[PDB]
Amino acid sequence: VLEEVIAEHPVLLNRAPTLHRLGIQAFEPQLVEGKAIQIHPLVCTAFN
Amino acid sequence: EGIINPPIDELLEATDSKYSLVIYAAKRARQINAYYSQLGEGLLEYVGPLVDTHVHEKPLSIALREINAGLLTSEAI
Amino acid sequence: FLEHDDANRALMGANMMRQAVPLIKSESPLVGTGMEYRSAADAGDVVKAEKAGVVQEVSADYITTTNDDGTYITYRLAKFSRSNQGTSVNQKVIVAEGDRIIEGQVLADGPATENGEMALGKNLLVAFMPWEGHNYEDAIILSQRLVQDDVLSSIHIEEHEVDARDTKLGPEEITRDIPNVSEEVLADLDERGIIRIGAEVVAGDILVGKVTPKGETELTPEERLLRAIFGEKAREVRDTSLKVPHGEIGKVIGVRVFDREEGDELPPGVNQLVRVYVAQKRKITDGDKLAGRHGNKGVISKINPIEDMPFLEDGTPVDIILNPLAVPSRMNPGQVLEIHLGWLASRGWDVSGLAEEWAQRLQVIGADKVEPGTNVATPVFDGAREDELAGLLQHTIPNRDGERMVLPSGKARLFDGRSGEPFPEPISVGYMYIL
Amino acid sequence: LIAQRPSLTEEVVDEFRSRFVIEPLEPGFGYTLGNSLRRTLLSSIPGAAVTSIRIDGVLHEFTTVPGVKEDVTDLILNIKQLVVSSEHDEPVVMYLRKQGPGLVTAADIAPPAGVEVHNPDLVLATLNGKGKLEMELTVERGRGYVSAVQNKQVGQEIGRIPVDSIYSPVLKVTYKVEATRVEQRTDFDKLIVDVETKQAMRPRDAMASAGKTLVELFGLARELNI
Amino acid sequence: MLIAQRPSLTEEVVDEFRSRFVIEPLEPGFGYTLGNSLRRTLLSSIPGAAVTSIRIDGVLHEFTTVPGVKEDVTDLILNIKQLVVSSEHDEPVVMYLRKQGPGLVTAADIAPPAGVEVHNPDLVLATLNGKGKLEMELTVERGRGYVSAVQNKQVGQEIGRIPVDSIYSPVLKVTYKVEATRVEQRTDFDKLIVDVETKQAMRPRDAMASAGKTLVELFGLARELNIDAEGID
Amino acid sequence: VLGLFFLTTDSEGRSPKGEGRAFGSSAEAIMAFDAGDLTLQAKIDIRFPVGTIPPRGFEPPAREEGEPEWQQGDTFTLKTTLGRALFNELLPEDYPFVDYEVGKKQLSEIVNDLAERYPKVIVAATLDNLKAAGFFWATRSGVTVA
Repeated sequence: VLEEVIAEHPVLLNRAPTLHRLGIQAFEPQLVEGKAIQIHPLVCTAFN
Repeated sequence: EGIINPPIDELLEATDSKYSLVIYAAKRARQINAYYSQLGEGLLEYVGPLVDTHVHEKPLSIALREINAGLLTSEAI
Repeated sequence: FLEHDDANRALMGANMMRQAVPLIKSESPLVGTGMEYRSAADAGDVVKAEKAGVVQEVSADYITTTNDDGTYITYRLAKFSRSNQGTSVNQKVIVAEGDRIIEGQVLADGPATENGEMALGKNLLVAFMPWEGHNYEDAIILSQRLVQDDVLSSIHIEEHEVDARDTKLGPEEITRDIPNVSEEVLADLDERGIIRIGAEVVAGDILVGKVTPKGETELTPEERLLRAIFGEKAREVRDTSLKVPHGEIGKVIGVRVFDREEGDELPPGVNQLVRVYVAQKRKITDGDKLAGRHGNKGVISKINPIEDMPFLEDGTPVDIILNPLAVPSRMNPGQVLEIHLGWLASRGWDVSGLAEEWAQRLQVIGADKVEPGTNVATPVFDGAREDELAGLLQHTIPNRDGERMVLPSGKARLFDGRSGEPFPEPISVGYMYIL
Repeated sequence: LIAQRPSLTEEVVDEFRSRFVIEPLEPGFGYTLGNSLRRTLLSSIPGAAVTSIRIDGVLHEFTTVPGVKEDVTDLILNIKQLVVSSEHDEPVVMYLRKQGPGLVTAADIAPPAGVEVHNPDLVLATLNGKGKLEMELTVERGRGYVSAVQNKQVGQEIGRIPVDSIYSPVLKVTYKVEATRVEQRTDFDKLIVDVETKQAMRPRDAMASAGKTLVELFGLARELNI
Repeated sequence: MLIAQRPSLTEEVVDEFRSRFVIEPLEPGFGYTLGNSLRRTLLSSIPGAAVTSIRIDGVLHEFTTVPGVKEDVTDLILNIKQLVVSSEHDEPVVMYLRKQGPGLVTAADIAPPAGVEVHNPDLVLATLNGKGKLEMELTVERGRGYVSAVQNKQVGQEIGRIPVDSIYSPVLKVTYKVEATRVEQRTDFDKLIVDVETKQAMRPRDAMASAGKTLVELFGLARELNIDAEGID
Repeated sequence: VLGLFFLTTDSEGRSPKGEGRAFGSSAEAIMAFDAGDLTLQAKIDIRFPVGTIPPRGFEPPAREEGEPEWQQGDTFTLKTTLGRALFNELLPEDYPFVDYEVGKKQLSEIVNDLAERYPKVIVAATLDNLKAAGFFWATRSGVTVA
């Protein structure tokens, strides 16, 4: 049910310093094993 | 089948602004959610999804689909 | 190879190394400063002998030693007792039955130690190459071999306790008859309301049962009606029992109970106190921070199967990949020297009558004929010179069939495990100590 | 233009290591073949391994069995590298029992009919004169690796303790290529794969099972079309 | 022990020559074995026919110019190697093309010999200004996979003749990508997507059928070591 | 960016074996590369089917014919490297060809150009393709330290 429901529901990822307005960025959630947030390396540098 | 599935530029040119688009889509999504939660009163003023709908859905996706199709219109008071 | 690292990266490497947790089976670094033995023995975790005698009874719990004078002393080794930060302090036993001992010699190994030598981590086979982006921005890729073979796994013992305190309304009871509960929840509880030893627990499980003496209950109309329908008596005693914190797993290992009425002394008010030890074996997983010695650190990004690892000409899959983009910019080229020297340590070397300057230096030092696998020591400022490494790489022992898998340059042939096709150029490879 | 079908030839370099050569492969074809064969040979082979054990007077893996210098967790580690061969598709119990001082070894472990240990020389632990070791082990058959977390299936039996299990009996594989002597521009390469395996099974049968898996996969691929 | 969900090859067509194939959930880690072996064999093992040398009237190997044609020699070599031919003689076969007058000489105007078929008469080979004077003979030979051009002394035998690169493989390219899928609450399932782009001569699905068979034989070559069973279906 | 720099770079990056030849299409060039005769860094003549926009500076030059020709959107051979062809194939078809070493500054330039002249979705898809190709070719690049 969780995999069914998260779809089409944005989530705002956010890093602590949030220097510039690109610190907070919405994303499509997605279930994934492990216990660590997977993120896309393209948007990593925006967070610094 | 994704958040970016409805492209944005057509919506921008349809509504001519960006914040106007989000507020307008939000009003429509509120209406369709409230309609799906009618559960029997059948108020005449309410209107359901104009475009086809899945068995499970998020109302905002439907609202955005309606805007992209363009049949929906808005008029400021 | 400290001298080669920038001061900043040395700072990070030395500050990091005060956090490495002990592992199930600690191994001394293949390459490391010769001072680790003193750093191990001087600390008070290792259990050394105060007499020169013959061991008489060697065992897991305790070891008995006997001096020529006649005095018998039995060292009691701690076993899986929680530390301040919540990690095991398991101690191994190294001495055989009848071995002769000398004063101060190390009898029992400690957490993160090996034969009395320091061991804060294991030594993995590292190869420097970007790999599909899973090790982008310094992050780490390691085999499933480390998960499979228990190479990087650490015990963790958590301890949380409750008190049966006497309040104004009445005393709290540590009991099995918890109110307003199902039957199967209190399945592994002991007679007085204590979880049995060894009962694997999960989030929400009941550890020790406790019930409030009483509360002034004014039943609501809905509760009154429901109780009337189902004929259940809502009782003054209310459940407040300790439960496993959310997101926690483990096998209980030991429970302690302190009772007021018994001779044991407790603070005022608390009639009874109960502490439970939940111990688990955390395996190296995604997100679990990993790092080397020279301030190179990263989170695991993915744990490939052993097959997908780019393997060597003789099939040995590289246990861990590391971004090379790090080492130039961060100005810690010590780790490359460390990798090469570790590769040299793993495969021994023979140097006799070579009549070379480096050969003469090694012959006079005495480190000329070294067998495979023996640890090698490079003091923090008298470390191996680069000429020595070059020559030793030229003269490594043939590992199989008569060929050395590493080229003179210090790089080797890497066959990509996934596409299969050999990587276009040789790749640096060796042994690095990862914590 | 020339048609030459692949042909396999075998040679043995050790009682558990063998080299297999396939000469008429197309150019640039040996490497991919060897890699596919290797990945499968490592991934999926039927084998047997210990999947849980039981100790008298012990309720978890953390404590220590009196009389043996090795703590239970070290015994789990040493058992994990025990290698067995099990013909029974269902779990099979094994009983280990030792009294007095000595080296308890896999050799002593009682084999049920049809379950065979293959590394008797391996040492499990050491007992003093006063010590006592008494163990029940469950041997299963499977492939790949399965962690202890999913092996746990009995809850009431507190004495039982699971262990992660490694079924695959292959140790490593190495493929090389060369050039054929036959005189054309294509320069057909001769794949040579050396397989070294644990004492569980001969490499011949190991790669036989690998070939079975791969040929079934590609038969599924081919048949479903046309 | 049985695979949880048996695979099943499926097809998706976007053009009569371009195709995509999907493999349903597969055992974890097997997505690259099958995918890369398919890429290599489907590119290489399948046999076919393509040119191996060309000969233009009244030109030398060093003389890169051809009289009577606006176009040069090199683009002509490109266009001829582009052309696809099915041959089954199993020995070198020569194909003639003689056209004069201005116009456009195309693959349609080519006259093929017996038992050799030109699939694509649409391609335009040369453009003629004034009198065409075009006379040219080429050699088709059946081959396997791919081979780079080499000198067989045909230039010494006849100065006009020159070598050319040949595409024996009927398929042009194979791009295989593996992604993850979630099945029975587990994400350890690998879906393989193989995009095959093939020339108009052969239909790609039959191409992979042949490729699959060549691999079935090649890996069944290992059965002779011993008969063994593995959980399947 | 290291991968893409490796994908698009001049000669001398290796021993440019199989340099100075003409190939019918990027597909046959990839075949030759797979066979190992060609190497990724080498100047060669590459054709382009219709729909390939040519380099912005290629627009004045064209083929030689007595009849009008429109090379802005039809076939054209070109002296480039297979890697440059792959990089351009990553970019959207409407985008003019890029034949120079890409590095980082030029990557920023072309990314800004895409962001300006193209819709957002195309930009996202192109960035994803650039990411994938860059990681793949950084892996194959064999950058190390020793």
